[PDB]
Amino acid sequence: HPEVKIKTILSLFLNINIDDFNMDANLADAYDMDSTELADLAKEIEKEFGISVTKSQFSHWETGRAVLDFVSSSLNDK
Amino acid sequence: HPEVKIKTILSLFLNINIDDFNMDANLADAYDMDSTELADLAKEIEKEFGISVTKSQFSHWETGRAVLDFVSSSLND
Repeated sequence: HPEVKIKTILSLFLNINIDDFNMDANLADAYDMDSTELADLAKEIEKEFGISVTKSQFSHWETGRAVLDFVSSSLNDK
Repeated sequence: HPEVKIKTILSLFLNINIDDFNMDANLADAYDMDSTELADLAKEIEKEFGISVTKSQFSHWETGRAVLDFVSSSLND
C-alpha cells in the first residue's frame, strides 16, 4: 500500500493529522513546503523505502501524488 | 489501513526501513525503545490520529501491534 505509506510520511513530516493530508494538493500552497524541506523529505523517503533520490528528482515533487508515483516506479525497478 | 499507517509511523520514529519493521517484536528488545522515547512516540500518535493517550495506556505499548490495536479501538470510539 504505497499510497498509505506516502500519505503517512508526508503527514508526519508536515506535522498534520493523517486524515487532513490531501495527496492532490500542491505541497507549497497547501502546506507551505519549501525546497529546503523537500530535501529533508527526500532523505526520509530514501531511508524508509531504501531508494536513491537525486536533487533533480525531488525538485519535481509538487504534490503527494508526485512523490507516490516516483516511489512506486523506484520500488518496481528495485 | 491502520496497520500500514502504524508500521510507517513506528519505522520513521525508530529510523528503520518500513519493510524491516516487525509489528510483533518487543520494541525495547528489537529497537532499543526506552520510556522517554515511548512518551515521545505517544505524542506523535496523539497528533497523527487526533486521539488522547495517557501514560498508563502507552505503558502497555510493548509491540507495534499494541499501538495498532489501541489506535484502532480509539478511532472506533
